[PDB]
Amino acid sequence: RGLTAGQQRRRTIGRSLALSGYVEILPTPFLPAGVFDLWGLEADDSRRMTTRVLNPLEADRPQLATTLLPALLEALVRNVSRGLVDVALFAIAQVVQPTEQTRGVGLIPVDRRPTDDEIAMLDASLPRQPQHVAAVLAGLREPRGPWGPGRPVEAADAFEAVRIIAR
Amino acid sequence: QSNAMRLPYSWLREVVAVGASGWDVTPGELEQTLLRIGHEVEEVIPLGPVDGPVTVGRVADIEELTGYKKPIRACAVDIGDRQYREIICGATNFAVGDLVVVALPGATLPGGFTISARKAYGRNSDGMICSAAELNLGADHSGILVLPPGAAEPGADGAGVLGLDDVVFHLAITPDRGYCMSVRGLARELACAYDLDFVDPASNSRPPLPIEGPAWPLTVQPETGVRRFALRPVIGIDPAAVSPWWLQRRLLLCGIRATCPAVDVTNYVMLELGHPMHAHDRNRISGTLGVRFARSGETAVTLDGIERKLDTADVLIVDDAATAAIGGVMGAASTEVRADSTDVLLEAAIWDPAAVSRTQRRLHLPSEAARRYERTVDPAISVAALDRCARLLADIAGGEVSPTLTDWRGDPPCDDWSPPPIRMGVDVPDRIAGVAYPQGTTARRLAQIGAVVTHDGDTLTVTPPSWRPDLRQPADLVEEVLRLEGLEVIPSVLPPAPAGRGLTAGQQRRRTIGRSLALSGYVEILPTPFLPAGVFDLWGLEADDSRRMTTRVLNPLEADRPQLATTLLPALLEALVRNVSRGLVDVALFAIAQVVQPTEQTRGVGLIPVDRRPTDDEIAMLDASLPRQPQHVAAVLAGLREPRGPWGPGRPVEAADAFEAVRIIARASRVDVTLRPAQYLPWHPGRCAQVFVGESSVGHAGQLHPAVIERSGLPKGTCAVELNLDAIPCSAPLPAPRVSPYPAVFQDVSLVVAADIPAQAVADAVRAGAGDLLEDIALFDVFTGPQIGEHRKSLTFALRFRAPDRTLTEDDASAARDAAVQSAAERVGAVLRG
Amino acid sequence: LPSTRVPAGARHPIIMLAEHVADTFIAMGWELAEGPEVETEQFNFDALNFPADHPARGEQDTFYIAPEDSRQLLRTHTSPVQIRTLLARELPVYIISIGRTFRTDELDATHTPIFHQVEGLAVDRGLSMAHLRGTLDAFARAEFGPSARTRIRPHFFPFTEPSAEVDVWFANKIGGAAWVEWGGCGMVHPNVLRATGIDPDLYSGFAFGMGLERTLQFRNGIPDMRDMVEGDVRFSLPFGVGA
Amino acid sequence: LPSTRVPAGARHPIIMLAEHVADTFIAMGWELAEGPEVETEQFNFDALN
Amino acid sequence: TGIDPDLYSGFAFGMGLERTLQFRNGIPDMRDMVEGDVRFSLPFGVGA
Ligand SMILES: Nc1ncnc2c1ncn2[C@@H]1O[C@H](COS(=O)(=O)NC(=O)[C@@H](N)Cc2ccccc2)[C@@H](O)[C@H]1O
Ligand SMILES: [Mg+2]
Ligand SMILES: [Mg+2]
Ligand SMILES: [Mg+2]
Repeated sequence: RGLTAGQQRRRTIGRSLALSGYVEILPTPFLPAGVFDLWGLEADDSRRMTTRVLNPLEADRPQLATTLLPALLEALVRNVSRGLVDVALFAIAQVVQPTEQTRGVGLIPVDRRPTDDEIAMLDASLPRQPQHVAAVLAGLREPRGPWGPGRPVEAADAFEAVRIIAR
Repeated sequence: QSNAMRLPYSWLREVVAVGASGWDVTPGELEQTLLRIGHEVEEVIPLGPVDGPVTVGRVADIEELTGYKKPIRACAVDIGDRQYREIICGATNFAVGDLVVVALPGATLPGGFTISARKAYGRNSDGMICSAAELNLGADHSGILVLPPGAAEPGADGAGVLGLDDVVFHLAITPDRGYCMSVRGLARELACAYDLDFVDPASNSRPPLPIEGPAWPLTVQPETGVRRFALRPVIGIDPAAVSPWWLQRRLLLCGIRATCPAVDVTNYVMLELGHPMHAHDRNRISGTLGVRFARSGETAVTLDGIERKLDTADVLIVDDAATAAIGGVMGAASTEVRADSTDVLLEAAIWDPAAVSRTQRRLHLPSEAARRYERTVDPAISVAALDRCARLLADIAGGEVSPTLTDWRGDPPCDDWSPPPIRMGVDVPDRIAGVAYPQGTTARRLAQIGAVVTHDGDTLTVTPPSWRPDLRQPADLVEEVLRLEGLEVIPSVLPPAPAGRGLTAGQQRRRTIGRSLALSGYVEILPTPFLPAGVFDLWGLEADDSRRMTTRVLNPLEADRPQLATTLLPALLEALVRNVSRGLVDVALFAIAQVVQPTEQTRGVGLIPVDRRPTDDEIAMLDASLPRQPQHVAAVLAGLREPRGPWGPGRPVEAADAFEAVRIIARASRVDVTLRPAQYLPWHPGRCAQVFVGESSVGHAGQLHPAVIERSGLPKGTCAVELNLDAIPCSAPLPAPRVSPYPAVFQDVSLVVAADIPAQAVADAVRAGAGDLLEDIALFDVFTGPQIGEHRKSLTFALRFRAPDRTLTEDDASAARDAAVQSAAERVGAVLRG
Repeated sequence: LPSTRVPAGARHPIIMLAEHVADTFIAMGWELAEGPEVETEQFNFDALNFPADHPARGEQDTFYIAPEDSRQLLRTHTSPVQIRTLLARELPVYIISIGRTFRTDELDATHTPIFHQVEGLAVDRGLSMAHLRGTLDAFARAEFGPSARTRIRPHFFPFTEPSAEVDVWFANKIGGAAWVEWGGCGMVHPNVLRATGIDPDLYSGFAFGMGLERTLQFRNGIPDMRDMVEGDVRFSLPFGVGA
Repeated sequence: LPSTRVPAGARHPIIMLAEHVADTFIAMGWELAEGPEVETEQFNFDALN
Repeated sequence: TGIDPDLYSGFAFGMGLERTLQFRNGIPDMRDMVEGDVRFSLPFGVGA
């Protein structure tokens, strides 16, 4: 039966943003250190409730991302620091959002098919992992040339990226 | 309408009921049964209906009302038991004593017209004398309905005598089932569908007339394709005799208007048995009847009084004086029967189907006989239909059927009319249908349609009947078994298809280009290939412009638009004009479609034999004969390219927008493109770019010529682009970029060149001198003014230098910049600005 | 505030339906064949077992190309792609073909002179009418949904034997819901296989040809195809960009 | 003169190769299955023997 | 998974996607394809 509706929509969104000047980033799930403190988020902000890795390659980055923006902003900083100051980046990736039902499940016997309830408790135990789409913009949205001086990035450009995704 | 077949259900039931007494089905069930076996029912026409006193009447007295501009009659009609009613009627086709159908006050005619006792022309009117159309019986003809004498008694029920409870079926018979162009064939199909015993209404036992000797001298040219020619005369009929009501009504319900019994029996037998019949005046034939081809420029006036320009391939019927009939198409007025005719010579002939088809299409005469001869007529029933027709004429208009008969059946005389026997495996229908039919299903079904079936192990020998020339191969027999068993019993199995390779590169590129242009605001047009009238004259193209060499259609729907498009722009501009005229003035349209470009090698190819695969050279000459049909991509723009809003006043369409559409297509095609100054109508000579991929031209873009825009009624400033996609080679690049992380050095350079030096040439020269350290170059300023000097312009580029293995120094970057400036100086004469 | 400086365009709904039909058959392992719009009589009629001087050929609504002895025409159907595919490829063959077709029919609610067809052709060992019905059921299921009413009845085409037509119950049909023809189909005629150098004793095949605009009318409930053929941007834009 | 007011972007080459691989298998009748990135040990190890 | 191994058999594979890209495009070092510099992606085209 080919691609599902959701798989097809992931392609259309990628094509639409790329044709609009956005460059895809494959975002790392390991959050930057202290990122939510830089954002000034409240202590009870749900984005702070993160799943943590016991053995990260960077000891100061064990928390898995509840939002795609920290990785995109980190990718934006890399490009800008390398002399590419007019960037529009996007990413289509899942995040990791644990709840109070997120827990470990003991070994289910593997000499038979797991029961329907065992399948249900295995799925319910994992943190929520919804697919997000995100983008960041900086510098000139329209470059300068023989037509004029260009146009800096403004909030309306982010609003139009919403309408690009919505269409 | 040449495939049409109209016949009333009451006639179908009668022929079927002979072999299956009491057979009767609802019109809805009959429609479904005909569809299940393959007969398209276009319309089901019920007669009437009629309510109230609609009674057969006898015109008793006619008093002419004088003084008016139209003849008006005050009639007294006997409606039964000599109870008279006064009727005012304006028709003239009746006299005292004729049988008419009157609608008395209180009756209801189709549809909803209630009759009331009124006073018209200063006289009493207790109803009206009905016509065939007002009764929903026959077609709208002139006058009122006059039943033939003795059809009914005055006082009989109108709906019963007229048979208004009958239902007429209009069928569209497929051209492979010419035998179904009659009551005989369709009644046989119903007997097959309902598993009934069928009695053929054309058989001998249904007795033959005696054969003492020839009926008329006849010479037949064998090359004319005639398979049979039969003639039997009927002498001494009554010219004043008319056809009975059952015969005239059945002709009426089949679309044929009755004239005289001599002609009515020829049409009645044609509808009943499927064999066309023609009636000649025996005393108007002068000498031996001859069947031969027409001569060069020979003429013939048919019975309608029209002169026909005959062809060498037309088969004729002639005697010693004039042409009597155009073979199998239409008879001439020479031997046509009239009120003077008393001796009738009936004709039953089987003509070649291809010859009749050629003649009737060229003379535009798709007569009732030509439609049937085109689809083959059963040659085994010629004398049988002749005897049936002769007995019927003598029974109606009196006379004696002469015991003489001419029966030309070829040389040597043909005595067996069955097509060759077909050998087919017994389970072959089962394999094609994917169904395990019960034992004997195939043999029983093939016998129902009239074939002799012998059995020998696993192979059936099937000999089709003479009325089924379409049964030539086992596949034909398969169709007969499956359609009668019903296609709905065939199961549904998805085939396991082998692993495919998906879309080709070109198919994928057509999608990417469509997505890219649509996302950029373009709306796709499916462009008509028929060029607007005079479009190249509006463009002012030269007479020898290759776009004028067009392929032309002989029969366009618009007589002034026969030329097929050599370019997509005329259709797109026409679509642009439609949108603008409807109030949508800011449009960007595009189209991805082929054009038609004939060359001097474009030509016709004669028929290649289809009993084998065409040779490689035959495939090559077939392909080389067709006009070139490359795929083009084109677009047009008008109005505001960017709309107005809270951001500003918007931006009108400019030539640069067309240039960017080229780069949208080029990026979607993954090819590099250069744009060069050019002059090419209908583009503006100063705002036109020719598009190259490498050194190959692929199209043009820019703003349209203002004179073309003016003459065409296009929006001002309209822009356009057209590229040849087949000239753009499919690219499959595998990039392997190496990204240097080392810091970049930013420097700008400002260069003065002559005003007509293209900016791309200055950038190429800068890039060529900068070397590998140059990562990016962007033009951001084009300046003219007294600071620069006349005939000059200043260009300023932003340069980004970067080393792959070290932090580039400001000096090392300036050395690359100096070399870039030196290169621009040598190649385009650029002067560093100071 | 509004933010769309570059208003969205739209690929044509007919083309977007063609993409959806193409993807449906590609997901089943089939491929897409192609053919020119201007065709010879050889491949449009003769190699498709059309007789020479016979109403099965003359009754066609054919755009004939000048001059009178050219034996060229605008193709009346996509069925000449059957001939081109069997000449160019080895067996087995499982293809569809989506392209424009031309007839002298005046524009009405369901007919237009320039329309598109979805051709299908499968030639292999042991294929039967059951495989044809399985393929059409998947075609109908993917475009009309699992609740679609279809019916198949006998018909005639020179290039099939047996032949059939498939109807779809068109609810939004002008004048009241009714069965409306969707396309023709049947088992590939042995004379067609003979004209392409294929042994009909070793290979059988089925083929179909459905209207693309007709499919769109059934799928979206569009009673009158005028808007989908006149090229007004207001018809395309509600369908989306189609990227 | 340059004309690109809206410079082209780019989907990631890894994602574009994935699309090409996906299309290759879909053209052979296969379909695409999915699964979360954070997994239980049950399905990542134990049920895989 | 509740499947009878006497009635059904199966095969499975697992290949690297980045590894495939390196073989296909001849990229010896995957650093650029994982660091997210726009200069790595843009030469590949929009991908629409
Ligand atoms: N004028 C028209 N406008 C729009 N759609 C049309 C028009 N004429 C035909 N069609 C559509 O095309 C379908 C097929 O049309 S058809 O003339 O009846 N049949 C054919 O053309 C055959 N070549 C189909 C076929 C039959 C057997 C095997 C392969 C293919 C119809 O069911 C309609 O849906
Ligand atoms: Mg039909
Ligand atoms: Mg047949
Ligand atoms: Mg014709």
